[PDB]
Amino acid sequence: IVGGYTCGANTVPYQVSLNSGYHFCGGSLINSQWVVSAAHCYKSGIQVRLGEDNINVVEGNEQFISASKSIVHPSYNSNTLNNDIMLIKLKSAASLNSRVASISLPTSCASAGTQCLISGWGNTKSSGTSYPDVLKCLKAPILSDSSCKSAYPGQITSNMFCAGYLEGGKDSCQGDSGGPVVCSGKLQGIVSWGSGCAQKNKPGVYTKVCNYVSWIKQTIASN
Ligand SMILES: NC(=[NH2+])c1ccc2nc(-c3ccccc3O)[nH]c2c1
Ligand SMILES: [Ca+2]
Ligand SMILES: [Zn+2]
Repeated sequence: IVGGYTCGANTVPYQVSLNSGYHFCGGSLINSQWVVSAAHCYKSGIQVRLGEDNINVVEGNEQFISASKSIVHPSYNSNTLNNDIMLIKLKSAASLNSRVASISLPTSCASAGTQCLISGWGNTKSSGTSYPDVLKCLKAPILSDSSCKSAYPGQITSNMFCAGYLEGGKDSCQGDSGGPVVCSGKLQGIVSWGSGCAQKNKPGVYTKVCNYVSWIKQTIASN
């Protein structure tokens, strides 16, 4: 997260860290055995780390659970990043409490102007790499589709939306990939892509979760 602030320990209880010997992506806990992340975060050997604040220190509240299976959306296109969503089933259920909680899936899509909270342990530099020890937060608004499409002509599908600032300086970045964009307590987006990070006129692009609610429910119901 570039230009964000320290969330505060466990203030984002649905945030998870996907780890393979280091933190490589974020995700959101949507129930005690399933996490939603981005398809471009796929790899084998994933350990999901819940209740984290400092990812380099065991401070208490952490629960480390291995992923039993990862389900990349069948129509995921790694070249356009269309359908950039993945579901991870945990080997055992997480113990939910005030520090580890699930976030609700939306019933309707959010409108341009809705203010959302994006969080993660991704890079904090737009120029350079600095990855933080504790979770970073950023409040950002969903932009209009005309603004999004004007910034990324021909690259925005109906399964994406832009959120952020056009002046630059505040954005999610690599490492934040797969993490949550929560608006009015509903998970509306997944950190997906953008041209660099926090560059002017190049807002972040997010997977539009409202378009996948039935796919998520059906998939979870059959696995
Ligand atoms: N600016 C942004 N909002 C953004 C967010 C997530 C990203 N994840 C990447 C990314 C780029 C190349 C290879 C792996 C990545 O996870 N770039 C990103 C950019
Ligand atoms: Ca920790
Ligand atoms: Zn990424």
